[PDB]
Amino acid sequence: KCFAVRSLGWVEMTEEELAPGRSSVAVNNCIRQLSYKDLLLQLEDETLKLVEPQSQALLHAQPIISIRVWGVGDSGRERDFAYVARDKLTQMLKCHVFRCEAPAKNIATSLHEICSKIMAELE
Repeated sequence: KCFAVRSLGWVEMTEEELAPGRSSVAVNNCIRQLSYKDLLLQLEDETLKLVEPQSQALLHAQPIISIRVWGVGDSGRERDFAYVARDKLTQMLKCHVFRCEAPAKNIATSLHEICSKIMAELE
């Protein structure tokens, strides 16, 4: 539900890159590119929040359902998490990359829970 992470930046993606089974590779190239701000990445309300630790200030808010894909990096890259979303203002597909304190698969797992509980709950 709430993870300590470090923002590494982002890389622009083409919509072609998101095509199925080209995306997994692609996200991986992105983590590779960006991985060799200290924030909290929260999961709450079908929304992925980036929050500033001392202030509790909402820095960014990404609706889970418009996340295009996510990923966890390899070996000794168990801690790299990425996700892809189209920017609200400027309209470009961005892939953001984060290095987390705990292993990055916990993030991926929770996004699956939140996702499932929505497909299911949509009857």
